[PDB]
Amino acid sequence: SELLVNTKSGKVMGTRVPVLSSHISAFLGIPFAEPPVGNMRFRRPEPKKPWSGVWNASTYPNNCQQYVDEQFPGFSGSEMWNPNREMSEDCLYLNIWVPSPRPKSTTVMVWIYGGGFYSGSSTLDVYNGKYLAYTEEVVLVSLSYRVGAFGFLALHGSQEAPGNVGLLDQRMALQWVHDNIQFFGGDPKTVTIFGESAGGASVGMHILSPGSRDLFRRAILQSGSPNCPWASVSVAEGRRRAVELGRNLNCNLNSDEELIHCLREKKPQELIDVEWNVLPFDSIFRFSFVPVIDGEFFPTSLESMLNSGNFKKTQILLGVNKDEGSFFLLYGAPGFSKDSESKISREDFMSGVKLSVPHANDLGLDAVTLQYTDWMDDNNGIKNRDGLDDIVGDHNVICPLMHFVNKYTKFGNGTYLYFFNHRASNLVWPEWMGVIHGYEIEFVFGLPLVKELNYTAEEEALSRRIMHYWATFAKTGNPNEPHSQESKWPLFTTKEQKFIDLNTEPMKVHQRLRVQMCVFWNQFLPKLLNAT
Amino acid sequence: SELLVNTKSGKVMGTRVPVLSSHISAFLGIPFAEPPVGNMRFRRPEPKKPWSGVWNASTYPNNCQQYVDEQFPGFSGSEMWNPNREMSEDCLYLNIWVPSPRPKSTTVMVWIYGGGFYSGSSTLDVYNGKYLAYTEEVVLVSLSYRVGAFGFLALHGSQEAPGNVGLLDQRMALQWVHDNIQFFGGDPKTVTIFGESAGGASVGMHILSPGSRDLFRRAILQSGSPNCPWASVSVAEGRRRAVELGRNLNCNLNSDEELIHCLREKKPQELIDVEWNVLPFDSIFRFSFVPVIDGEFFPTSLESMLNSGNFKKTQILLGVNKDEGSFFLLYGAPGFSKDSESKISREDFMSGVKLSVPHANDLGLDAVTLQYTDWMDDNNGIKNRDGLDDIVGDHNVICPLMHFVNKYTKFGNGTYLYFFNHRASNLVWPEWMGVIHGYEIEFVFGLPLVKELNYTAEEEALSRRIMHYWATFAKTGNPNEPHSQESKWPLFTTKEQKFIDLNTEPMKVHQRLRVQMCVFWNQFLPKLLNAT
Ligand SMILES: *[C@@H]1O[C@H](CO)[C@@H](O)[C@H](O)[C@H]1NC(C)=O
Ligand SMILES: *[C@@H]1O[C@H](CO)[C@@H](O)[C@H](O)[C@H]1NC(C)=O
Ligand SMILES: *[C@@H]1O[C@H](CO)[C@@H](O)[C@H](O)[C@H]1NC(C)=O
Ligand SMILES: *[C@@H]1O[C@H](CO)[C@@H](O)[C@H](O)[C@H]1NC(C)=O
Ligand SMILES: *[C@H]1O[C@H](CO)[C@@H](O)[C@H](O)[C@H]1NC(C)=O
Ligand SMILES: *[C@H]1O[C@H](CO)[C@@H](O)[C@H](O)[C@H]1NC(C)=O
Ligand SMILES: [Mg+2]
Ligand SMILES: [Mg+2]
Ligand SMILES: [Mg+2]
Ligand SMILES: [Mg+2]
Ligand SMILES: [Mg+2]
Ligand SMILES: [Mg+2]
Ligand SMILES: [Mg+2]
Ligand SMILES: [Mg+2]
Ligand SMILES: [Mg+2]
Ligand SMILES: [Mg+2]
Repeated sequence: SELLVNTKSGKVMGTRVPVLSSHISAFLGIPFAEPPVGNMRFRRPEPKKPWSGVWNASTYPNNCQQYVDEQFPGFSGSEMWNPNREMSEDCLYLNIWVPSPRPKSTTVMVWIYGGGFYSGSSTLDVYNGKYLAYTEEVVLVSLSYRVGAFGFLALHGSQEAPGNVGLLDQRMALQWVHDNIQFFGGDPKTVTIFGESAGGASVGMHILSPGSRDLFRRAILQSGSPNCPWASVSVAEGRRRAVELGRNLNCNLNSDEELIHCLREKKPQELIDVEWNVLPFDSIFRFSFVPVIDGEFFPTSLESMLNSGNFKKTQILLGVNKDEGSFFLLYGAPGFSKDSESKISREDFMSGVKLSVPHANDLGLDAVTLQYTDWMDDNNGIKNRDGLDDIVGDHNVICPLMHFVNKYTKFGNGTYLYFFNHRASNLVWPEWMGVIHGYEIEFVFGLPLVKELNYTAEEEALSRRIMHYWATFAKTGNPNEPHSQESKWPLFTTKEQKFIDLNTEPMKVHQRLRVQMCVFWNQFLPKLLNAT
Repeated sequence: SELLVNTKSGKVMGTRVPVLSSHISAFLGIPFAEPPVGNMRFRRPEPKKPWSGVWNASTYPNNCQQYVDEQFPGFSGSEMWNPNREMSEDCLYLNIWVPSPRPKSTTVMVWIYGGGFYSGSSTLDVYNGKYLAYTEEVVLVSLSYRVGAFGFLALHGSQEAPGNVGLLDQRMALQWVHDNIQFFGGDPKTVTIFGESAGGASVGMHILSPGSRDLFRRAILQSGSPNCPWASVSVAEGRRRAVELGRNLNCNLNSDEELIHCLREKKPQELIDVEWNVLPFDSIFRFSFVPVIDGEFFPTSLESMLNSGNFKKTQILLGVNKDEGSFFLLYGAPGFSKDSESKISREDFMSGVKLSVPHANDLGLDAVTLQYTDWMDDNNGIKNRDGLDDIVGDHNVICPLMHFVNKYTKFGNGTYLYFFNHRASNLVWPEWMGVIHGYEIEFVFGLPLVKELNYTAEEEALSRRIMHYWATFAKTGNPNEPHSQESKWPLFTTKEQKFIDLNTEPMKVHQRLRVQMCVFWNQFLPKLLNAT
């Protein structure tokens, strides 16, 4: 049977799922590691002990314990991101979508969800791999990893909570793919990992880490990068937040042992409730427990690794969305509303700047503010709002990714950059928010192909176009189909620095993606903050 | 006789000079102070001892000893600024242009030439007061003052060279006007001082200094301001440059007395030759001996005086030219030529930035460079050239004047701001230089009315329009003629901050004159340099 597959860990029973007037094989909820529960909370993952019999992989697995956003109850805009399955520490499972008939050895794509390392699921509707798997005849895998303290609490030195375990749960699933994806008709030698936001960062991080480089062929990074200011913390900061978490839960902070002895006895929700209390500053686009530069998973600092070319050299495709900042302003900046144009007064604008660059000293805040203020019209509400969006977006996503793309292209074997700027005709979020962070996902997973979702023809066209770039890229290391006749997406070069739009209009090649502001964020500001 | 006038210092014999198919009285070379020669070099001025007989005031006086620019020999563009008369320490004279028939008591205008306090003359063709005096029926006075070491060498404490003496020679001439201008048919109670570049600064400085406030009614400042970074130095810097000058001339630096004993024995040219050697940094738009914040002429720092409103409160009219920087780049920045478009390479561009802000530390130079670099097209030659022009212009003239105008309007009794941006159709300087620093002068003095000068009708119109604004303003404290029907030049307000163009096209009202860059220069950069 096509739905029965024997893996090195045991037999698995898939399920035939319908997809666009046809069907395909789906092996959902396959375990790749032992349930990281009890004495195992915070510890690195352990490969799943082989099981006897046939594992039922027909339903979706549970979602890792995480903070659930309830800012907008019943609003599909936000709940589309909340866990749609039961929450449980036992959550290290992976889902697979195999074409039917099963291909012999085709291109595989592994999805690493985002969520700022504090949330995320592999089972969200917007991550349904059938449409992509089916349409571009690829074996699509959707892994999972621990978020929050569970996946990133870091007491460096300790082996009971070494940190980056979540990043390890990812490596393991990627490992399991390396060892078993062949049995599903997927070529382990053509695995392309791709993720968004924290997922994008995670991707870049596996490029960086020596311990992951041989676990994939190519990589796609979406609105995220290893060097994103929120993507990680030092060992000192990590420890500080672990002890702070402890202090928040009347934990014995006298030894790395009993601090964890304590954390392991607390119910998951207890940790989640006091999770954000350990952040250093009042802010936005900052998350409590994230990857830590331990010196093992990350040999040296991310900057030094990027400058020395100490990272996997392959081809990479990546880009950002036009309005990467609105989502975060809506949630944490004063003046923003889901029910109005969100015109920001000069006073809120400044509250936002400070909330956006919490680590900057007053001279820095002044630099930022000056850089994003139109002094000819400083009290324009629309301009302040759009400014904050660019600040948050430029500082947290776009510029860090551009620094990465520039640093990487000097050693890589090919770079393809995009700028998604298409606002869905059915978006439920208000207009002011534009092309929000993460809303390119649905286009990558083919959601516009589902007529019920109420998308427009042109939008179906864009999605089909994107899925193909991604697929073709994962398959050849080049978004462009050979001899093809449409406009070619130029390779990003250190000299030309070309990228393309991603919308329903004819493709436009561009250059130096927001080089002006990124020169500020990547070079000037860093120097100002280090000097002063 | 109309050409004979008895003043409190003695009788003076004027001369009838032709002006635009008519004539007017001109009393040239009238002494207002004792020849600051010998033991008097560097000392404050002494009022001219009354003389017996009739003083021959029919020819122009000598020009103060100064550095003469010989960069472009025989080029009218530069020589129009060099002394056109014999040079001599005995140079404290003033010229007057009285309408004929002699008015009873009309508006007087006193011109203070510029030249960065190191050069300048009252006898230049571009400062011929007949055209303005005749056309707008005003008594036009053109004073003179010591420049260079002679007028500004400062050894604070010493009374043998107290500093600011040049600024005093100005006050004295202004005093003589207060005491005698009535005999020439000029109302001493309606004296409007107006100057350009250093002259503009000097004007603002008489507004500031308590010892000058009662010596004029109104004031016009052109492309210059009291707070211009080059317009003055601290007492410490002043002293340092005096001792440095000494050291340059094998002078005994052991006592303020014999340092001067030495300087007074050196021939003028000897001082001029080593004059620029005392500047702190390699630079442009910086001059050796300039006003010093002594604590007497300037009670406290210029900044504190401006913030506390410690200055004469009257109406003021002022503005700048569009390309205030090209003149200086041509002379001191690498890459510039009088014979080419002057496209500046990225390398020269940076040499220029550093030469333009010699006091800035690397972080500052980075700020400046970042602020004026178009990273989408950083190697555009035309863009770098135009950038340097704005940097020099914004930093040395426009922004300091805007800081001044903003600070002043909060206490003043009326402010009128202009932005001269008309390029003369007969300019001899290359196109790239645009509306050069100081080339609005000819329009203020009516040179376009002289058909031989080969100006265009529209240009004659502009000049006649300017002369009238200046005149009308000096006469009423408002550039606008009552009930007049043309477009009114709006008052500059702290809230509206309106100003007008000054070119051959219909008048356009504007706002926030280069507020973006001036926020950088007036607020951000100062803070960056003080913090780091
Ligand atoms: C598990 O598989 C069985 C058939 O083997 C079937 O009931 C169903 O697909 C799965 N059970 C659940 C949770 O529905
Ligand atoms: C990738 O590597 C191959 C093998 O050396 C080389 O021929 C090719 O030029 C590289 N492609 C790019 C654009 O990096
Ligand atoms: C001085 O006045 C006399 C007449 O009194 C006449 O020669 C001329 O205008 C002046 N002298 C000079 C320097 O030409
Ligand atoms: C100037 O001062 C007079 C006298 O107080 C006042 O009435 C007038 O409003 C002032 N004008 C301006 C615009 O400062
Ligand atoms: C199209 O989209 C909506 C929103 O998800 C969905 O509920 C339904 O399939 C369509 N809307 C309707 C009911 O027409
Ligand atoms: C107009 O201007 C020139 C330049 O100053 C001047 O020499 C002359 O009066 C006119 N040019 C000629 C000779 O036509
Ligand atoms: Mg324990
Ligand atoms: Mg214990
Ligand atoms: Mg926006
Ligand atoms: Mg296709
Ligand atoms: Mg295809
Ligand atoms: Mg002596
Ligand atoms: Mg002596
Ligand atoms: Mg220019
Ligand atoms: Mg007139
Ligand atoms: Mg008139």
